Amino acid sequence: HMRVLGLNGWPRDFHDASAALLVDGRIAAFAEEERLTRKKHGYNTAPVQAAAFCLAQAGLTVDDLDAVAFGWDLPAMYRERLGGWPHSDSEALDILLPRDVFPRRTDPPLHFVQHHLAHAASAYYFSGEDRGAVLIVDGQGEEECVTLAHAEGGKITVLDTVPGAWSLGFFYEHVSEYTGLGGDNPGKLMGLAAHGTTVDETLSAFAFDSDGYRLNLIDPQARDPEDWDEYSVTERAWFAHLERIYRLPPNEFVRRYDPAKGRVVRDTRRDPYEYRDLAATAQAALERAVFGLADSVLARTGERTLFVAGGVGLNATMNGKLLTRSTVDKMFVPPVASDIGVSLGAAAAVAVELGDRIAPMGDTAAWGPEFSPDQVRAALDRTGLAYREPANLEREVAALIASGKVVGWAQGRGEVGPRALGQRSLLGSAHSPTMRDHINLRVKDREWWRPFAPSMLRSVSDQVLEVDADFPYMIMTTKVRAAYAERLPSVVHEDWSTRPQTVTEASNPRYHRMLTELGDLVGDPVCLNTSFNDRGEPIVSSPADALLTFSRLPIDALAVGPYLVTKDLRH
Ligand SMILES: [Fe+2]
Ligand SMILES: [K+]
Ligand SMILES: [K+]
Repeated sequence: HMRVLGLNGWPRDFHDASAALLVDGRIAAFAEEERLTRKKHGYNTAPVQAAAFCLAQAGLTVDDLDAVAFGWDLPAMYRERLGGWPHSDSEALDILLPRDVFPRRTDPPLHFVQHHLAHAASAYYFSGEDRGAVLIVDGQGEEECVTLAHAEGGKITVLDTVPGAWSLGFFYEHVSEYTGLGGDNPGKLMGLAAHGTTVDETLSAFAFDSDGYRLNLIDPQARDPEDWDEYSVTERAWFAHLERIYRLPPNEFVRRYDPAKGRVVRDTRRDPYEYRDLAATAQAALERAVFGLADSVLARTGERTLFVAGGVGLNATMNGKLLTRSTVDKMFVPPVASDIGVSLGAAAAVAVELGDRIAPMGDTAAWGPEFSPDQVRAALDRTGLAYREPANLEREVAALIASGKVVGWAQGRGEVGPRALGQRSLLGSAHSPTMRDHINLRVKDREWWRPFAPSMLRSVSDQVLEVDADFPYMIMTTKVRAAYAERLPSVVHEDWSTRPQTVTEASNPRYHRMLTELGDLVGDPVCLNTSFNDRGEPIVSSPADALLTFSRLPIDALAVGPYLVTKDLRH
C-alpha cells in the first residue's frame, strides 16, 4: 500500500485549503477545508480539518502515511519572494499537520510539488486517458499563470509557461471585482457574461494570436516586490485600464447598517447587471485567449485529448466551446480544477513517483464525509423537528420535485469542488418555467440573472444532449437536442446551452434511482440541481449544516440520509 496525503493551504496569504488521501492510487478521502470550517474559500490556514477527516475516514494516522505532499513549491516561494525558507521539514510538518491534531512518532517524507505540476497531475492522472495535451490556466503558480505541457507514459513534461503578470485568471477576477461581483466570485461574472453583448473582445489590452494572446497593457515581467504573487500589480493595471476604456467606473462596495438585519451589511453602489457588456466582453476575451493556448499545446504535442486545470478551468462556458473546437476530440477537466485540486494533484504526483498507478476519478466527486442513519438521527433529534423515514425516499422525493417543490438532498459522501452533484444539492423541477425565479429570488434571495443546471441519467443524455459523453461534474457546457430545448426551461438557456451532470447508477445509486422515479412522472429523468447553501456559506457538509440551512430558507423538504423532513406548515 502506498498512502499519500496531499495538502493545500498554509496560514499565510493562502486560499482553497484542502486535503486528499490516496491509498494504492485510489482516492480514499478528499475534502475542502471550507466545508468543515464553514468558512468560505479556506483562507489562511493549513487544511487541518480536511486532513483530520481524511485520516479518520481511512482509519489512519500520520505514521501510516508513506508521504505528505503539498501542492506548491513553498520553499521556492519563500526563497524568491520572502528572502528565504526558514522551516525544516519537521517545522513545516508541524504547521501543515499540527501535532495537537496529528500525533506522530516520526516525520513522514515531505514533498513540495510545483503548483502547476500539481494542477496538471489532478487532471492527467485521474482522466482515465493515457496521454494528452495539458493546459494549466491559473491565477498564478509560484511564477507562471499558464503552463503548457505534454502528458504521456505517466509523465508530465512542460513545454512552455506564461509569467504571472499576464494572468488570465487574475484578469477575470479583477473584472469580476470591478463589476462589484467580487474577485472571489468569478463564477458570477461568467453567469453575468451570458446576458451581455461583446463589443471589442480585445478590451484594448489583449492581442490574440493562433498560439494564445499578448497583453501589451502589462510588462510580462512585472512583479510585486512586496508580495509573492502579481495580483496587486495586475489589479492596479486592470482597474486603471478598465476605468479608461469602459463607460462605467469601478462598482464600489458599500458597508451600511441595515436595521432590518441588525448588522452592517455589504452591498454594491451599482447593480452589477449594469456591467453585463463588460462581463460578456471579458468572457469573450478569456475564451479567445484560451482557444489559442489550447490549439497551441494540442498542435505542439500532437494530441487530440485536452486536459485543463487551474482556476480558469472552472469556466464551464469556455470549456464547452473548447470541447466543440475542431482541434479537440476528448477533454477531461477534473471537478477540482481550481487550487483545491492541488492537494490531490500533489498526492498523485508523489504516489506516481513512488510507483503507484492512479485510478480514474470515474464519474464521481463524492469523496467527502458521509454520515450514517444514527448520526443523521442524532442531528435531527437536536432540532426537535418531526420527521419521517419513507419506505421509498427516492420515489417520494421524485414526486415532490415533480410537483414543483424544492428539496434539500443530503446523501452519502459530500462532493468535492464547487458544484453540487447529488450528494449536497437543492433539487427542483427542470421542467418548470417559474422554478428559476423561485429559487433565485424566493429560495436563495439572490440575483435574478443566475443560471441553473440539470442533473440527468447518463442513460438518457445521448437523447437530451447533442454530445454522447459523460458530463459528471457540471464543469462543461454543451447543447441540448431540439426535442429537449423547450421541455427544460429552468435548466436550459435560450440558445439551448446547458451545464449538465450526467449520473450513472454506479456513481450514485440513490440519486440515480430518484432521477429514474422522476422520469416516470415528468417524462424525463432530469432535474434542476443547484448547490445546497446560499450565498453566505459553503455547500452544507454535515446533517446539522443541512438542517440549519433547511431551517433558514423557504425550502419545502429535506431528504437527509433515509429521513424526510418537510416544512413545519402547521400554525
Ligand atoms: Fe493554481
Ligand atoms: K470537437
Ligand atoms: K413538518
